[PDB]
Amino acid sequence: RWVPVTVLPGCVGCRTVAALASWTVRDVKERIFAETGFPVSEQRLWRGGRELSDWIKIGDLTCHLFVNMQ
Repeated sequence: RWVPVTVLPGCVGCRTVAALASWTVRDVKERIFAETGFPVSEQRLWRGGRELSDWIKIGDLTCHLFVNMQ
């Protein structure tokens, strides 16, 4: 059985947030903005090589969630 293993060379500036399943992607962005001052409008969340639309619920994605902000 296959298990894809992503190795992070260190994890500087990595941030972990406590989402509920009922949150959406836009919800995460808002949470990120509230904590870093990094504008929601400029955030692009990606998960395994695909960008995540604002309206996707987080619970629909799952279990530790990893999203890349590119």
